[PDB]
Amino acid sequence: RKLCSLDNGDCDQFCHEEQNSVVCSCARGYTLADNGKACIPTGPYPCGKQTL
Amino acid sequence: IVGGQECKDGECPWQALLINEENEGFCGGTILSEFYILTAAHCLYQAKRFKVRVGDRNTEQEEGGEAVHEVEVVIKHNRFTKETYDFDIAVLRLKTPITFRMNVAPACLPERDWAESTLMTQKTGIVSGFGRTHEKGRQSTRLKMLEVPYVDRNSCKLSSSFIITQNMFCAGYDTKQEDACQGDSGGPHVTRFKDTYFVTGIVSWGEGCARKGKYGIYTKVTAFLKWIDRSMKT
Ligand SMILES: O=C1[C@@H](NS(=O)(=O)c2ccc3cc(Cl)ccc3c2)CCN1c1ccc2c(c1F)CCNC2
Ligand SMILES: [Ca+2]
Ligand SMILES: [Mg+2]
Repeated sequence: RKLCSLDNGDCDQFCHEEQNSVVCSCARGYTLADNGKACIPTGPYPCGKQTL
Repeated sequence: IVGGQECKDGECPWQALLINEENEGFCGGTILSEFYILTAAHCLYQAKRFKVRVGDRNTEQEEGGEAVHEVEVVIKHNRFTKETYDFDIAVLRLKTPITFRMNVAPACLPERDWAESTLMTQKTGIVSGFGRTHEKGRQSTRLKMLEVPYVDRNSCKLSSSFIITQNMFCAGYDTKQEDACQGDSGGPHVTRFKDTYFVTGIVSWGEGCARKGKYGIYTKVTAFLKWIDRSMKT
């Protein structure tokens, strides 16, 4: 298990392997956090979250 | 939904219900955005004129979250085949935008490769709807959800008296009495990942409901990600 194969590459959401390194990204309505892994909602009612 | 549980408050906010002229649900849908609903192409032959209802968990009481939306455009997959239900997918553009609130929120569209490698390899997905609670029963007045295991593609092909195209996948159980059913068609099959729910399928068809040696057959949403994106730009 390597990169995206190992625990989703530590990404909250999408994991891609560009070169031989993990690249994380997020669904629309989320921005990648400063650590380059977590996905932060841009606004209220982001997709995929149960309400409250 | 045969078996499973009630969707509790806020639990299935992406659920949409296609309602006929008599305000009766005949199919489900998934909220993709303020303007778009994902559903099954086969649902578009079950009613002449229909609307979409969101924010509803109990069709017998007003809960304060219900909203009815008229449909501006029906975008059906042109390769949809009634005999096989291949390409069983459609997108609906609503006339007015859905206002997200408690019990009303979209499910996320995943990326194809990641979904196939990471979501579809999870043990289970979640199917939801107002469909029948047993094969010969009536439709549920309560929105239900059900955890459905992903089923091995070969086992599913072996179990099916009908072709399973590249655009379908199977989920549910061999013998356990849990499955989607009549009226759940067009509805969400979502997969949970780190408390985030991604749409992975569309309730398509089954040889009855919850029958032994039979599984639920769902449109493989990941095969249609580019198509959905195109349909959502017009
Ligand atoms: O979908 C259903 C059944 N209708 S249902 O309302 O009971 C129904 C509809 C959708 C379902 C979806 C899932 Cl995931 C599970 C059970 C379902 C059950 C009756 C027979 N049937 C069916 C069987 C085989 C085939 C098709 C069917 F519709 C279409 C494509 N060709 C094969
Ligand atoms: Ca209600
Ligand atoms: Mg079965």
